[PDB]
Amino acid sequence: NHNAQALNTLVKQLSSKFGAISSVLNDIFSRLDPPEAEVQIDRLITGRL
Amino acid sequence: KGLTVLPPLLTDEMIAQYTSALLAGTITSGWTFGAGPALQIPFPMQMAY
Amino acid sequence: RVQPTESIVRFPNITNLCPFDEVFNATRFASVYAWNRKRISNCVADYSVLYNLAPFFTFKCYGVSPTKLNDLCFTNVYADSFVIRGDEVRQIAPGQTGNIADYNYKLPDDFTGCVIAWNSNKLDSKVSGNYNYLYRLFRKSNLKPFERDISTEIYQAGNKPCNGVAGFNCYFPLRSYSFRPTYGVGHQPYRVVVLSFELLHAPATVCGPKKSTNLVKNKCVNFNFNGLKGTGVLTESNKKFLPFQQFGRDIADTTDAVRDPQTLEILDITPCSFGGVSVITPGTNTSNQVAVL
Amino acid sequence: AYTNSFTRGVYYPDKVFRSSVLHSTQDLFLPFFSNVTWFHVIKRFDNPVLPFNDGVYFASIEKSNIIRGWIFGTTLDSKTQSLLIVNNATNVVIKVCEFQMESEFRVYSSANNCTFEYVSQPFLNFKNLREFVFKNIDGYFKIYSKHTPIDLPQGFSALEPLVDLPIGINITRFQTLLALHRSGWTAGAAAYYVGYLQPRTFLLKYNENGTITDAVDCALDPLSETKCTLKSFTVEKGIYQTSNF
Ligand SMILES: *[C@@H]1O[C@H](CO)[C@@H](O)[C@H](O)[C@H]1NC(C)=O
Ligand SMILES: *[C@@H]1O[C@H](CO)[C@@H](O)[C@H](O)[C@H]1NC(C)=O
Ligand SMILES: *[C@@H]1O[C@H](CO)[C@@H](O)[C@H](O)[C@H]1NC(C)=O
Ligand SMILES: *[C@@H]1O[C@H](CO)[C@@H](O)[C@H](O)[C@H]1NC(C)=O
Ligand SMILES: *[C@@H]1O[C@H](CO)[C@@H](O)[C@H](O)[C@H]1NC(C)=O
Ligand SMILES: *[C@@H]1O[C@H](CO)[C@@H](O)[C@H](O)[C@H]1NC(C)=O
Ligand SMILES: *[C@@H]1O[C@H](CO)[C@@H](O)[C@H](O)[C@H]1NC(C)=O
Repeated sequence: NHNAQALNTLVKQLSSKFGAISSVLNDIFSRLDPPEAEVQIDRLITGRL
Repeated sequence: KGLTVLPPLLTDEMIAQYTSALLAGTITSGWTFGAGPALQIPFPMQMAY
Repeated sequence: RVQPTESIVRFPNITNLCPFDEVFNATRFASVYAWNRKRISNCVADYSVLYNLAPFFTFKCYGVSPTKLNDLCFTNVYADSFVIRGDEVRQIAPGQTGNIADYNYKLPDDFTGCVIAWNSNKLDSKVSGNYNYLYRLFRKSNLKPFERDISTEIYQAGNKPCNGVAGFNCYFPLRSYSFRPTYGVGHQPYRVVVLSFELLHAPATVCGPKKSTNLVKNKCVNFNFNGLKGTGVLTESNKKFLPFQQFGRDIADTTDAVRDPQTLEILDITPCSFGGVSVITPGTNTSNQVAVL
Repeated sequence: AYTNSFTRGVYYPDKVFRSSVLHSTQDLFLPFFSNVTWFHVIKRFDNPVLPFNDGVYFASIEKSNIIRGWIFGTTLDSKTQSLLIVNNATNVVIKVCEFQMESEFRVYSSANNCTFEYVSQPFLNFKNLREFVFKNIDGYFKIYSKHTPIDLPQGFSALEPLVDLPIGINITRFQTLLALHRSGWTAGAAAYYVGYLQPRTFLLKYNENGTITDAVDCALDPLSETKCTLKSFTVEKGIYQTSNF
């Protein structure tokens, strides 16, 4: 059960925005220009890491 | 999501064979198998010891 | 990882387009002074037909490219239909001064729209001649942009009271417009329709038709079903969605099935195959042979 | 008059299909066991202007379809555009305009301008229960409806989406439309219930077919909060930390 809980938590954490506009990398890239996109992506990368 | 479960090296059947070996030795050889080569003993005498 | 072989875009069958064809092909066009107004909303607009037809020679678009007109999305499209002579067709442009422009139809300098004009000598001209069309010739002040004046009050050009009688110094504002087949091309009647494109806070109701591509199944392909963008392998799915339901998600919240818009069949989406690569090697000193798992 | 909502008013939040799973959703929902204003029309006639607020849940227990339509507008006058929904046997007409068998329809004297128009197949002992949820979010007006053969019944039903319309108008008030029948006018017994949606978090149980079969309101009671925390309808014996007061 503990192993399943940890794996589920990790997958659910993928959905979390972490303060970014969106949790979908492609959506962020299309909606924003490259500098703004980089800052939002960095927030997502930091949270996932 | 990049999360993978790696199969155990020892299959359940192989573990069962190891367990069967331990049971066979204990029933027939008593405690000798642990301390050395298996030595035959009647199970009632082993219990008496 | 297995990279996607192809890209497929699926969108719903094009329907509900507004009657641009009907307004363009309308048997009778209103006089320039009383220009008609058409409201376009909740429709998909395809401009390919207008461009393809030979008669619509003039397609001057200001503030937006006509080619990308389908790509761009506009909340409301307004179509105004009037017939004017070839000489004064130029006057219907942003920041253009003319008798038609000043007293009949006015375009603001900051106007985002395409003006379409086609010569229609046969339809608007008769051997007897057509006097149905009229243009305003006398007005006290220049019309404000997109303002329609239909007043028939006798113009006053003299100190003496007009009295409602068109005597000397009192002239009817509307002047009959004369069209004949023999008349020169400049005098010849041109049917003109201008499309105005605007964006509003309310969600856009008019947008260009969505392109579609043939379905690919059992292969790893990029997919764009109804605006859902992903890379996956598509397979027929036993699971049956409810009628309203469009796409499905698993416990992990990842999309697992999608219903095709054109054909209502639920298709499972499976991630393209990926795995770790492990090299099984005897010691390099012993040998350089390797096995890969 | 007031009535108990019980478990009624659950609607499908999104088009996503979920099978054999329990999902927590934060959305505008009718609170469970909320108090709902009840209007009875028979001599009694009730047709008041009621504030839309965030959202409205309308349930009508009716025989012979005396209930006809709804009017939604900020001011309900020609000055501001008002959404109009009306129903006749042939079809249902949805119109957005500036508004100031029976052959008599007197909804509006005149319409100054119409931004939008729509037509569709008709939405509609008391043997019929009609449940309608009305919400305006991001300039889209959403109607969710469920019709069940039959106070409000104590049972669970999920309201499927009927239509989504890009009205793009501001709605602050709504008034029901009722039909008067001349044998001057005699009206059969009619019951219509109005409830107001509130932001709430609900745990939705989905069957294999994807229909919602049961729901839990996390804020209704402590046990419900425990179920919300554990994401399970069944709670085993023990002490569970749910929230901080
Ligand atoms: C006009 O008529 C032609 C006839 O071939 C047709 O192809 C076209 O779709 C019609 N409409 C427009 C706007 O060109
Ligand atoms: C869309 O058009 C195709 C024909 O190209 C037809 O077979 C299909 O049933 C249509 N789907 C809808 C939803 O109208
Ligand atoms: C509903 O409100 C009325 C007062 O208007 C009150 O008497 C009644 O007890 C309330 N019902 C519930 C279930 O809260
Ligand atoms: C229902 O209303 C529409 C719109 O007013 C009308 O076209 C239709 O004939 C009506 N059906 C009736 C009166 O049965
Ligand atoms: C709505 O009607 C009024 C009255 O005719 C008119 O003045 C107004 O411009 C119209 N509004 C729109 C947005 O067309
Ligand atoms: C709608 O109008 C009311 C006033 O009647 C106003 O208080 C409210 O902010 C408006 N809402 C929107 C979304 O404009
Ligand atoms: C789901 O539908 C199937 C028929 O496709 C039926 O056998 C089953 O009982 C249904 N289950 C529920 C919970 O409605």
